[PDB]
Amino acid sequence: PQITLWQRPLVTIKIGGQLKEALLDTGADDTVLEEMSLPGRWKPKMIGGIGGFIKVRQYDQILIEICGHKAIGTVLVGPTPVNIIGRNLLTQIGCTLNF
Amino acid sequence: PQITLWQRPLVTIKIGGQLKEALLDTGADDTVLEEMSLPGRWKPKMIGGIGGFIKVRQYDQILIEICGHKAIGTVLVGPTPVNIIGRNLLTQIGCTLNF
Ligand SMILES: CC(C)=CCN([C@H]1CNC[C@@H]1N(CC=C(C)C)S(=O)(=O)c1ccc(C(N)=O)cc1)S(=O)(=O)c1ccc(C(N)=O)cc1
Ligand SMILES: [Cl-]
Ligand SMILES: [Cl-]
Repeated sequence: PQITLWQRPLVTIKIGGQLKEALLDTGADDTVLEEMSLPGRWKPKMIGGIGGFIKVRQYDQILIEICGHKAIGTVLVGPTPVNIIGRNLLTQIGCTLNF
Repeated sequence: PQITLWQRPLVTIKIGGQLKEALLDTGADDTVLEEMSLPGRWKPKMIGGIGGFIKVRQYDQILIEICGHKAIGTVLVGPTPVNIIGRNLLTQIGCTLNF
């Protein structure tokens, strides 16, 4: 699809069998979701914004479907202001910016 | 043009004819610029991201040229390490997300 930016580009994702709403964020290197349990191994990671770093859990090689497109990759879980799909998975579904 | 997401979508912008690097950020509602001395009055504002909130100066009706496309609107000035072009101006240049 083509998605315009007059509103927040929020789309439905499916992860762990659950549907969630997440923001397509080309400003985000990584994908960060609110607290949830995911199967398999994880490790602690720090990621940061303009005024400091936060702790998240890193889960690798996770299946996630974004607006119907499949991705398998790293998902961070932690206290994010909103579920964010960042470039690690935007690249997987073939997303570009166009004008 | 088409902006890939293999790397951060950094492009050249112009403000006052001065050229700067900026990130095209579909996760940002508004545009956030590195500290610079814009003239005139501004309004205090707080914006939040992972980590928390930072104080910025809001300037209205500011012209920014984005790869040759002139947008005019609100910009927020603060200690960011990188200029961020948000939806408020991305919409004006006809920018979309496509996959
Ligand atoms: C990329 C950058 C450095 C800054 C741009 N900002 C976020 C928009 N895209 C990215 C950036 N962030 C997301 C926050 C929101 C969508 C509310 S964030 O917290 O810095 C972040 C940092 C790291 C990652 C990562 N490792 O993947 C993910 C995200 S922001 O926090 O200044 C910002 C906040 C608010 C506004 C607004 N209200 O108008 C506008 C901008
Ligand atoms: Cl990944
Ligand atoms: Cl505006």
